[PDB]
Parts: sequence; C-alpha cells; structure tokens
Amino acid sequence: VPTGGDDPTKIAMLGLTFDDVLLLPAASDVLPANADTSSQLTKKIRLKVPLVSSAMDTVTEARMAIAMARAGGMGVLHRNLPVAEQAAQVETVKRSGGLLVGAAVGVGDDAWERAMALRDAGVDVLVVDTAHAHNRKVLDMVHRLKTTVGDEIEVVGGNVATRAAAAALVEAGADAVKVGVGPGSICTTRVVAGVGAPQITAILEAVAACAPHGVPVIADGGLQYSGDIAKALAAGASTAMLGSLLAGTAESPGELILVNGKQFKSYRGMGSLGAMQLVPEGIEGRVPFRGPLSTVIHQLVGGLRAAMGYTGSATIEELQQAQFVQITAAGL
Amino acid sequence: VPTGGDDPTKIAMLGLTFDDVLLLPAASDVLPANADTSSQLTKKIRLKVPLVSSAMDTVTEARMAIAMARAGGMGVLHRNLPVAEQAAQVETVKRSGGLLVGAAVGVGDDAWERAMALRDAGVDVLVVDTAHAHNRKVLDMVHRLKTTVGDEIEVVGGNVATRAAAAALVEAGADAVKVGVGPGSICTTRVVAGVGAPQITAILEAVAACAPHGVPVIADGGLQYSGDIAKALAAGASTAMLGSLLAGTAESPGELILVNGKQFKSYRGMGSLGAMQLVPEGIEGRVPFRGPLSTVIHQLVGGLRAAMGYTGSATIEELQQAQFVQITAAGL
Amino acid sequence: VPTGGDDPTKIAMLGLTFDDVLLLPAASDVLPANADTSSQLTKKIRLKVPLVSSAMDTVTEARMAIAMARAGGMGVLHRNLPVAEQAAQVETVKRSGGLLVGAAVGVGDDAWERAMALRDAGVDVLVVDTAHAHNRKVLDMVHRLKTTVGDEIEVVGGNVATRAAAAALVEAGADAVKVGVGPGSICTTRVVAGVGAPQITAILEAVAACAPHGVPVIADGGLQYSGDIAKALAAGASTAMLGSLLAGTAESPGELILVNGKQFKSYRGMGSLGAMQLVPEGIEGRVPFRGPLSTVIHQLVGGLRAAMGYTGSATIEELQQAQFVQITAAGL
Amino acid sequence: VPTGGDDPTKIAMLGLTFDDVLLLPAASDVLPANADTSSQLTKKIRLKVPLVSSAMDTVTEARMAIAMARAGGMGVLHRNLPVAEQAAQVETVKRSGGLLVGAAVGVGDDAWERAMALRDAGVDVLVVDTAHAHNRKVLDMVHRLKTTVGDEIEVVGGNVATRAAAAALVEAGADAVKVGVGPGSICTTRVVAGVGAPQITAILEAVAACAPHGVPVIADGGLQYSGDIAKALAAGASTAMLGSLLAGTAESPGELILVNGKQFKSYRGMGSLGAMQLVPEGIEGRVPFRGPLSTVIHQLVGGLRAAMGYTGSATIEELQQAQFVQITAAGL
Ligand SMILES: O=C(c1cccc([N+](=O)O)c1)N1CCN(S(=O)(=O)c2cccc3cnccc23)CC1
Ligand SMILES: O=C(c1cccc([N+](=O)O)c1)N1CCN(S(=O)(=O)c2cccc3cnccc23)CC1
Ligand SMILES: O=C(c1cccc([N+](=O)O)c1)N1CCN(S(=O)(=O)c2cccc3cnccc23)CC1
Ligand SMILES: O=C(c1cccc([N+](=O)O)c1)N1CCN(S(=O)(=O)c2cccc3cnccc23)CC1
Ligand SMILES: O=c1[nH]cnc2c1ncn2[C@@H]1O[C@H](COP(=O)(O)O)[C@@H](O)[C@H]1O
Ligand SMILES: O=c1[nH]cnc2c1ncn2[C@@H]1O[C@H](COP(=O)(O)O)[C@@H](O)[C@H]1O
Ligand SMILES: O=c1[nH]cnc2c1ncn2[C@@H]1O[C@H](COP(=O)(O)O)[C@@H](O)[C@H]1O
Ligand SMILES: O=c1[nH]cnc2c1ncn2[C@@H]1O[C@H](COP(=O)(O)O)[C@@H](O)[C@H]1O
Repeated sequence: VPTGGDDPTKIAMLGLTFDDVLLLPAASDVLPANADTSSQLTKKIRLKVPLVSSAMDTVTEARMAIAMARAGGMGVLHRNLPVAEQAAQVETVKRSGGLLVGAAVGVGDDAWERAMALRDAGVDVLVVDTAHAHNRKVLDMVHRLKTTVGDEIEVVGGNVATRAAAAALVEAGADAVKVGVGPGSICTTRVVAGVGAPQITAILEAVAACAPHGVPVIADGGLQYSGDIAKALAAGASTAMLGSLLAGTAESPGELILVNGKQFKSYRGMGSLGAMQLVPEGIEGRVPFRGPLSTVIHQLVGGLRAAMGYTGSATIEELQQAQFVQITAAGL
Repeated sequence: VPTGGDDPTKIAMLGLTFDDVLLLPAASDVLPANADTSSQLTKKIRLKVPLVSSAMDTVTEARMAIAMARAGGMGVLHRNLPVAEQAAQVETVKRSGGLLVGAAVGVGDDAWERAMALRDAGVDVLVVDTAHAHNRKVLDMVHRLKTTVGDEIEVVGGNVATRAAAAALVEAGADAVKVGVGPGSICTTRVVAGVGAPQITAILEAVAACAPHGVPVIADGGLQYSGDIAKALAAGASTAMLGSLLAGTAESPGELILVNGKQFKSYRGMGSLGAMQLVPEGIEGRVPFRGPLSTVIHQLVGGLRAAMGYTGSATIEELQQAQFVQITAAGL
Repeated sequence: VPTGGDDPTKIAMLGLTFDDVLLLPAASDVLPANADTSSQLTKKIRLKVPLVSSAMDTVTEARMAIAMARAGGMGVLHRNLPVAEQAAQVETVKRSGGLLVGAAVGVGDDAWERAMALRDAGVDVLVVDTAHAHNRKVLDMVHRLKTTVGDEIEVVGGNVATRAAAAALVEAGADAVKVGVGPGSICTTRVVAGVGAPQITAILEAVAACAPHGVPVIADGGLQYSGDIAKALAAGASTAMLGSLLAGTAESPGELILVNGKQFKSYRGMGSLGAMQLVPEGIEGRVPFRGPLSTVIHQLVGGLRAAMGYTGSATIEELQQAQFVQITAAGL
Repeated sequence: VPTGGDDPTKIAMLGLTFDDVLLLPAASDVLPANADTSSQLTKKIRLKVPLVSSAMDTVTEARMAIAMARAGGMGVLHRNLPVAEQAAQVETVKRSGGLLVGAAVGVGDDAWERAMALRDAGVDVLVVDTAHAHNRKVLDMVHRLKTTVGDEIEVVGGNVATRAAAAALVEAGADAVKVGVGPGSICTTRVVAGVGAPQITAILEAVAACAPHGVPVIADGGLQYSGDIAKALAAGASTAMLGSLLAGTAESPGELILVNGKQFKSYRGMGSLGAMQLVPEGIEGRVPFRGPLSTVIHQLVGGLRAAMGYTGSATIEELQQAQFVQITAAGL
C-alpha cells in the first residue's frame, strides 16, 4: 500500500470537504428567482427554505425558532436548560401562529421525560442530538420515540459520518439522518480525539444509505458560505443545519460584544467548557454581528438560487443530481 | 468511489488552475524577439497581440479601447451605461483611425436594440456577455445576431466552463467562445453560489469542443501574471481577456487613489453592489496603479515572447501544442 | 514514472503524517470513561496509560519519571549527564515506591558501563537511544543487553522509520521498537540532512514488521495534540513517547521563563548546540507553560478516551484496528 | 483525461521539488565523519566536495573562486564584465596555487573570443551558460569548444530541465549537463514566462539521459537547505551549484547592508534589471549575511555527511541510489 502497511482498507477513503469542490455549471433554463427552494426536512415535513438553525445555546431559542419558521426554515431548540423551560420555549413558538418547531433531546436519563414534555408542548420534530449516533442507546431512543409518538412527531437522529451509521439510523426508524462528526466551526473533536470525517464525503456516504430508503439527510456543520449550502445539497443532503452562519444575527441568544471597534456575538460549542458548566470538544468564540436573521437568510438563499440557476436545477431534487469538479489548494 | 458514494461521475474531474501548471521547455530555434504573437480573436479577426480588455466599467471605455487597438489587441466596451452612450464610445474609437473595437450586450429586453445601435456605430465585434451561456436565451441571441448581422460583425458568446456548453455555442454559430465561470480576481461566484471551474481545465475542455470546428477560445478571468497568458494559450486558447491586469493603467476609467502612501485605482466586478447600483457575485476592490497601458502590454507580451522562446513556439498556433508539468503546493 | 525517471521504486511511498488523517467513527458500545487505556510498553511490561516521556534533558529527570509512573505511564531518563548521576536518578525514582522507570543509553564506549550501572540501580527498561537504529553497532548493543540482562530488564531499541529497520531490531531481540526519524517538534534532521519519514506511514511500516512477532511499537515524535495519540495507536503503535507535550509541565527540568507577559519553559533537542555543548540536528526553543503533569496527562488521556468512544474501541488492542480517512490541505 | 481535454500527454508529468520529498534512512555502516564526499563535476574532474558556486555577479568573482577551490569545491566566474577582466580573474585564481576554476561564457558574438581568452588564462572548465540549452546555437557552441579545446578544458552545457534537452547536450559532447530551468531563488521565469520544471523531477529526467553516457549532472538552482544538496545528489546529480546559499558569505562580491538592525548582502538574478543594466526574469534581493565561506561550506557538507550516514552511503555514487518518500503539504 503506497501510504504504508499491507492493508488497503486501513486508510479507507479520501475525504473531501466543501472547499475541495465546486459545482459545475450545466445546461439551464432556470432563473434564480424562479427556482423552487423547497425541500424535505424529514420524510413528512417539507420546508420552503432548506435551512435549520443549530440546537445550540448561542444560536436557537424561541426568538430564533420563530424567525427561522417565518423565513421558511425551522429552528431546533437547544436542550441546555431545564425541561420545563425548553417546553415553554416550544409553546412560545406555537403561540406565534402555525409555525414549525423542533427541539433537541439527548439519551441520558432525563431524555425521555424531556421528549414527552416537548410532545405535550406541541413540538413538530424531535432531534435525538448526539455526537455519535452509531450506538445502541441512540438507536433505541430513536426507535422508541418513533414507535410511541411517531404518528404526530417526526424523529431525527444524528450525528453520523459513515454509510453504516446512517444505515443503522434508517433501520431504527429515523425520519431524517443528520450528518456531521467533527466539521463544526467551533469543533475541536478533530484535534482532541483525532476523529472526524470531511463533510462532502460524509454526506455522499450517508446519502448512499439514506436516499434508497427515502430518508432525507441534514448536513450539519462546517458550512461557512452560502455556496456551501449548494454544495451540501448537491452532494445529496436535503437540508443544511447552520450554527456559525446564524450565530451573529439579532435573533440569536446573547448580547452584542464590542472589540477593537467591531461588533460581535459570542458563539460557543455545546462541548465547550462554558456550555458544559472535563474534556471539552468545542471552543468558546465569537462571530461578526450580522444584523437581522431575515436578511442573512435572504443572502444565503440568494446564493443557493444562484447555484440552482448555474446548474439548471429547478428544484432541490434536481440540485441533488448536480456534478462537482475537485479543486487543488492553488485554486479557491 | 474513493471520495464517497457509488457514482464515479459525481466528482467528474480534477480541475487545474494556472498556478497548478508550468510550461515545459522544448527544443527551440525561436528567439523571443522574432516570435509571431498574432492570433485569432474570432474566426475572421486576427489580432497582432492576443489580448483583449474586459468589458467592465473600471477597465474599458473609449480611451482603453483605443489604446488596446493601437497596441495590437482590442477593447470590449462595457455595457453598464445607456445604449446611446455606448454607441457614442464606439464612434469615438472609430474616429481615431481604422481601429478594431468590440462591445458587450446582454440578453435582456434592451439587448437587441443595443446590438443594432452598436452595429450602426460601426462595431467590429459583438460580445454576448453573460455569466453562463449554456442557456436557450443566450444561444438564441448569438444565433439571431449571426444570422442578422453576421456578414459584417463577428459574434462572440460566453461565458462557459464546460465542453458541452462550448459545443452549444459553436452550434449556435459563435465566431468565438469565451471561457471563464468563477475565476475572475474580483469574482465571488465560487463562494456565493459554490459554482466554478478552474481555468486550465475549463480551457482544455472548451478547446476540445471548439478547435475541431475552427472556433477560437478566449480565456477570460483569473490571469494574474504574464506567464498565465502563455499558459492559457498553451492550454489551447487563442486570446486572453484581462481585467485586473489592465485596471491599474492610466487608460482605464476612474481616478487615482492614494492609500498608505501608495497609488491604486478602483477595480470592481460587474456583479458587485456598486456596479449593479441583491445578491452580489463580485467585490469592489483596488489594484496598484501601473502607468501607461502601452507599457503594461509591453511587459505582458514580453513574458509571452519569453515563453515562446522556451517552448520553441514560432507562432501562437505552435504554442497551443506545448506541454505542461503539473506542480505541487510546495513548488511555485 | 509520472514523477520522473524510469524507476518506480525511486520514490518508494507517499508518506502521511498525523495531520493527513482522521479516525473514522465506528459502531460503539464504549463509553469514554469505561475504555481500558492499558497497553504494552514492551513484550512484558503493560502500562495503565500508554504514554512515556522523552529521554531529553528538558523533559525527563527523576521528578518527571516519578510523576509519569504515578499517572500510569513511564519516564525514560535522559543520558546527557554522568553515569553516576543517571543511576542516582533511577534510585531516586525507586525510592518513591514500586514505580516503573526507564533510562536511555547510547552505543558509544561508555554505553555498556552506563547500562550496567543502571541495571545495578534497579532500572526496569533500558532504551538504546539513537537517531538511526539500522546499524550493526546498535543491533549488537540491543542483542548483548538482551542476552546479558534480558531476564530482569526489558530492552527497547530505536529509532527506526522503515519496515526493514524495525525487522532488524526484532531479529536482534528488541522487546519494543521505537519509531521516529525526523518528526520531532524540535528536529531539524529533515532540513539539515534531508532525511525523514512521515510518522503515520512510518508507524504502519514498522508495525507490519513488529506486530507479527509480538513486539510493541513506541511512536516517538511529532505528536502535537491529544488526538495524535489516538492516531498513532490506531496506526498500530502500542504507546506514544512525548517530548513537546510534556516539556511545559511543572515536573520537567528547567525554570519558568517570562516573555511578552506569557509563561514558557525551555525545550531543546538533544541534537541542538546547547545540548551537545558541530552539525546540529535540533533547535533550542520554548513551549507554553502547562501546569502540573497530572493535569496534562488527564487531558491527553481524556482525548484518547474520546477517540476510543467514537471508534468503538474497548481496549488499545481494538483501537489498533480502527480505520482512517485521508484528508486534504483544505480540511483540518 | 481527469484534468481536461482528451490528450493524456498534454500534462506530461507531476513535477516534484525538493520540499516534496525526504530521503529514507537505510541500513548503514557509514559514520558521517568517514563518508567520502568526492564526486565528478565533469567526466574528468572530481571534486573533494560536490559543490560549485553560481556564475553570478553577487556570488562568484576571484575571491569566491579561490575560497571554493580551497574548500574542495569550485567557483564558476560570472561573465557580466569585460573579457579582459574575467580572464584576469582566472589568472588571479591560478596565482593562488593549483586551484581549479571555471568560467561562464554565452553564445553571443563575443562568446568565442571570451572562451579563448579564458583558455589562454588557464581556465579548467568552461560553462556554456544559458537559460535554455536545447537550441542549435548552444549545442553548436558546446560542440565547437569540445572539438577545439576539449583535450585541455572540460565543457559544461546548460541549463536544461528535460530528458530530451539533456540528451541533446550529451550528443553535442558536453562533459557535464547543468539542470535547472526556473527553480532559482531569485528567478521569476515561472511567473513572467510561465515556464519551469520542479527540480527533483528535472534531475531525475536529466539523469535518465546523462548517466547511461557517463555524463555527470550539476543540479543548479532552488537549493535552500543543506538537506537539499543530499536530495539533489540522491535524485542522481553529481554536484550542486549554489547561488543564494553562498551569496551571504564574506567572499561573495558586494558590501554588507544593514536593515532593521540585521546584516544582509545584495543578491540579484543575472536576469534582473540591475544586472542587465527589457523583460526581466530575475529580481534584486538580499540574503542574510552568513560569515566566512569556509564555515558555510562546513555546515552544508556536514548536512550532506549526516544524510550519507542515515542512508548508508559510503560515497556519492552510493547516495545516488538512495530512495525517497514523497510527502504532503501537511508534512514538512
Ligand atoms: O445573471 C447573473 C446570474 C446569477 C445566478 C445564476 C446565473 N446563471 O446564469 O445561471 C446568472 N449574474 C449577473 C452578473 N454576473 S457577474 O458576476 O457580473 C459575471 C460577469 C461576467 C462573467 C462572469 C463569470 N463568472 C461569474 C460571474 C460573471 C453574475 C450574476
Ligand atoms: O536569454 C534569455 C531568454 C529569454 C526568453 C527565452 C529564452 N530561451 O532560451 O528560449 C531565453 N534570458 C537571459 C537570462 N536568463 S536568466 O534569468 O538570467 C537565467 C540564467 C541562468 C539560468 C536560468 C534558469 N532558468 C531561468 C533563467 C535563467 C533568462 C532570460
Ligand atoms: O458525548 C460526547 C462524547 C465524547 C466522546 C466520545 C463520544 N462518542 O459518542 O463515542 C461522545 N460529547 C458530548 C458533546 N459533544 S459536542 O462537542 O458538543 C457535539 C455536539 C453535536 C455534534 C457534534 C459533532 N461532532 C463532534 C462533536 C459534536 C462531544 C462530546
Ligand atoms: O548520531 C547522530 C547522527 C548524525 C548523522 C547521521 C546518523 N546516522 O545514524 O546515520 C546519526 N546524531 C546524534 C543525535 N541525533 S538527535 O537529533 O539528537 C535525535 C535523537 C533521537 C531521535 C532522533 C530522531 N530523528 C532525528 C534525530 C534524532 C541526531 C544526530
Ligand atoms: O462543542 C462542540 N464540538 C463539536 N461540534 C459541535 C459543538 N457544538 C455544536 N456542534 C455541532 O456544530 C454544528 C454547527 O457547526 P457550524 O455551523 O460549522 O458552526 C452544530 O449544529 C453541532 O452539530
Ligand atoms: O462581478 C463579477 N463577478 C464574477 N466575474 C466577473 C465580475 N465582473 C467581471 N467578471 C468577469 O472577470 C473577468 C476579469 O477577471 P480578472 O482578469 O481575473 O480580473 C472579466 O472579464 C469577467 O469575465
Ligand atoms: O535534537 C533533536 N533532533 C531530532 N529529534 C530529537 C532531538 N532531540 C530529541 N529528539 C527526538 O524528538 C522526540 C520528541 O518529539 P516531540 O514530542 O515532537 O517534541 C524525542 O523523543 C526524540 O525522539
Ligand atoms: O535572473 C535570473 N533568473 C532566473 N535564474 C537565474 C537568474 N540568475 C541566475 N539564475 C540561475 O539561479 C541559480 C541560483 O539559484 P539559487 O541557488 O536558488 O539562488 C543560478 O545558478 C542560475 O542558474
């Protein structure tokens, strides 16, 4: 084996990230303004805009969830707070009209009661929210939720970064599979544990397991530009989950911070010291202040629409069939 | 597939940019001073120097077009101004002698009248000027122009980045095909839409469709050094279109700007906020002030002549047969 | 041959370093807190934590060796001091309880007497400590030690970076093989001599020679993050030797240094000018002050435990069977 | 073709530079101090140290040539001065004892008289000194010199970067072939003309043409570290020519320059504006002041000796058979 040892499977693939590829233009009759950006979040739920906000305490509470839903996407409420308060945030969202909302739950001992309280509050989507879903406890939670509340609530499981893990969630009854182990902007798992999977390859692999079963893939983490949304969807994802790109908005939790004459907001991993309060797998950082959510979503969707024009994609389902060119470090 | 999924066509190629390759020296009896730098701009029009200036409002108005023609190249007048004023710029150029001039038109509702006014003003070349020519409206415009004014005016279509798109323009009747989706120095399409094609590969692909039909390729965007002109032509282009490299010259529109004791000129994408005045796909920047055009062209052509000496290319047609070595990130 | 000449063996492999790969998550029933981190240092000696401190005069003297042993690892006492003083350091360690300790010896004329004095002092492990063990003098020293004191002392030989060199040490009777030629943070061998081997490939190759003979591999040099420990072990090493990562700790030799308001400690190669006091193959530098050893080891082991959770590795022997994905320069 | 077009020969190879490879250690009985560093400069001339100084006006005049010869290498006197003065520099060198010396000549109209004056002055080596030797005028000059003064003077031709060009010089009667088109530290040919060849690949290719005819290869340009000398020789070169590495020495022409509290010397390409006094293919820069030549050579040879120890190379001829590992951008 060219890279060492005698086992060709030891280094099992070459992982590509968003920056490694560009979408190729193709024959097009599609004007950006007329593209249909709707897409499946889950088997049953279709969003007008294929974007959901991260389940993080510096990204999504009620205000963000309301704004995301009004913009045609959805928020996933974070779970770093008492069950009663999270359920109260769900009720706050539902009191602003017929707005979709999701909420994260873990697999710990309080997870089941949390899930039931969220169900009682009218949640539309439960996200079984872990760093590594290829685990019996996570698969069992997904299955139990689907068998118990599955007729009224869509159940998302994650996160995964391999075909086999995606396949396991599908078998457990997941209504969507969330992909991303290691790619988050505030993630240190790659350096702390040495574990991860570049996101374009992770999506291609997860999609290979999920698409044949009609299960949508949510691309979660590592998206830094509007163009990355188009790349994620072209790799076969049905929606993208955004943390960093939304953390600087007015609607995210937290105050405005002024450093060196510039405006920022705090953005921190849920595995950071501050969020857990230990072996942290996230950092506490800041992102530039970006103004209203509605405006940020406009620009993100605008970039997606441009990509749909260039690739001749009238719908997100067509964009999922677009082709890439791999680029070098020289090219950017 | 090593990079993910089961479809070998999903990542369809490895795209190389100028920085990824160098021209190999070959046996030579050619002195740089004696090389013939002439080349086809279009099927009928041969330039003394294989260089044309970008159709941009910080690059080419009448003064630049006149200087480019006198230097042996050509200018393409930008279309970000009223039809009457663009036609007046054509007449200004033709009043400075028997100088070649081109002018850009779009495919919007005013495009046809603009084209006819330019024809009336004596324009030699019409450039159907879009970001993505693989589209029925663009192909129809190229065809209608060729069938209507084609005996007196050469019609260029662009831009493309794939073999199939180049082939479509050829079939529509293009007299030249302009290549470049995403590579411009001021371009943000790669990050906003996630779309693009590294330019050496784009030229190789377009040439594969155009050369067998005797249609010249204009390499447009991403050229940062005189050596890139030689690389573009060796990849099979017949001319290069330059924006950034010419924007700092005396003859470009705009004033001199002084920042930190150094001289610059403004250079902005036609898809920037300022040019359109929205989802911008270009930035507004600056380039170092470079002095007279004639002098910049001297240095650019000087580099091209050096490359022709090293590669044993007596003519541009011979340079189109030169070979490359691919280099690593370490090498530069 | 694509890279030049006609000999495919001239460039014999593509060498990967830690930064070139990530560990892939796999199905897991393993909680980080419950993983078994124990591993073979040598054929007979199993450590609770698979970490040993470098035999360097800015890393390991008695205080460090004691702290490493108490933390479940081991120290290798440096040999840049008189024989009597090194033996006295061994006795200091053994007087702090039943603590494992190793000590470095060379192959020069004083090496044999040094080894015997260390034996007399109660040393558990002798490390034949060279930059290049594929040499008759080094193999002879390993063999003579194993035949003379091998029943009471485990003998480590190093360093190697190739399969053949590892095989030679195995044949000579080594109880462990230490891998690393060129990768150390303070190493300049790569630039001074132009010699080296990227560490992931070096480990894969050495393991191919050592594992079939039941000889553990110690990965020595180039580890910069806790995640690199997991990568080294997954490549097949049984323990990791750390210099830079431990040099900033309270227990390392040397004083605290204050520069620009920040705390550091000196860290220098044993091939640096200062250590030898010539053609140096190491530099004299500094590392950030890190606090107590016990705390640094906690974080390092914490990262390893996280990796074991993600990869479903209940033991280090299972982690040695984990798989990698190769990443690009874009990905990190 | 993965990189574009339908012609697999268009991008003819992947070119590696020094930074792309490391030498692999191999079984060794060689101590650095006992390696034999002697090597053929030309078919007849063997140097004690395989190093020659560049024919540049900021590197080699009489003082440098004398010091290089005393150190066991050789200087090549630059030709940017009147014939009478260059010949006088040769006589100055020969008046310091039985010291080898070379001198550069071009192929212009004064080249033949220059060569004869140098012959009359007692020069040992004539270097036909061009940027591109694959040219009838250069091959003719090499041949005419070899047929006219070849019994008393060794004739070097250069520079080349391809197998075919090297083969042409061999056929013309060259006693050595000098390799390097584009790699020099002060070279801008790669950016001005877009022409070049990464040096490890260039050496491998030239050696494939030269070694079977017993013609030594001089690796000229791009060497930045002592380790690069070992890499160049292992790729099959017999000597290395150094510009930048020797330009900072006391013996080079030019004065000491003080900027920002640090000492430098001017170092400029022979294709720079200043040297020619136009389309320059070199820059005028500076290098850190390095002290006496003898000391710099000691360190360079020291690194080479280290490499010979690691690779088990008793002689330069053995080092020419050593193997490489290719490294990634991550590895350094
Ligand atoms: O009409 C569009 C547009 C937007 C989205 C999709 C689309 N399409 O065709 O499917 C078309 N635009 C107008 C202006 N351009 S541009 O930035 O100014 C520009 C001009 C010329 C050469 C380009 C080469 N590559 C990039 C962009 C270039 C981009 C946006
Ligand atoms: O005669 C030419 C010239 C120009 C253009 C083409 C050409 N040719 O041969 O086809 C020849 N020049 C004179 C001086 N050189 S140089 O920069 O000084 C220089 C000198 C020696 C080693 C070189 C190694 N690679 C790069 C350049 C080097 C370049 C320009
Ligand atoms: O439970 C664990 C843990 C630790 C070690 C091993 C392990 N396991 O499953 O085998 C699990 N953690 C809790 C929180 N996360 S996280 O950083 O906050 C985080 C959250 C969501 C998405 C992630 C995507 N990739 C990285 C980390 C992400 C990491 C640590
Ligand atoms: O004996 C030599 C030497 C020199 C040249 C050739 C040679 N040989 O064996 O063929 C041997 N040295 C003494 C000390 N080392 S070291 O820098 O301190 C050092 C120590 C331990 C681990 C190393 C891992 N890779 C690099 C160097 C390391 C290098 C120089
Ligand atoms: O602390 C952490 N470490 C690693 N990943 C995290 C952490 N917190 C959240 N994440 C994940 O990172 C995603 C956001 O990534 P981003 O959009 O690149 O900032 C989130 O949706 C999570 O999947
Ligand atoms: O706003 C923009 N976004 C992307 N491409 C542009 C824009 N404006 C002009 N271009 C193209 O970029 C070319 C100039 O590229 P440059 O020479 O690299 O600066 C122009 O000829 C256009 O093809
Ligand atoms: O001077 C030196 N040059 C090269 N390698 C050294 C030197 N001194 C120690 N080493 C090796 O570098 C290892 C530490 O590497 P680090 O953990 O990356 O800092 C040590 O265990 C040695 O194997
Ligand atoms: O102006 C120049 N442009 C390109 N190459 C040059 C020039 N002047 C000298 N050279 C070559 O560069 C070599 C020195 O390269 P260096 O050792 O990397 O600095 C010289 O021996 C020449 O072969």
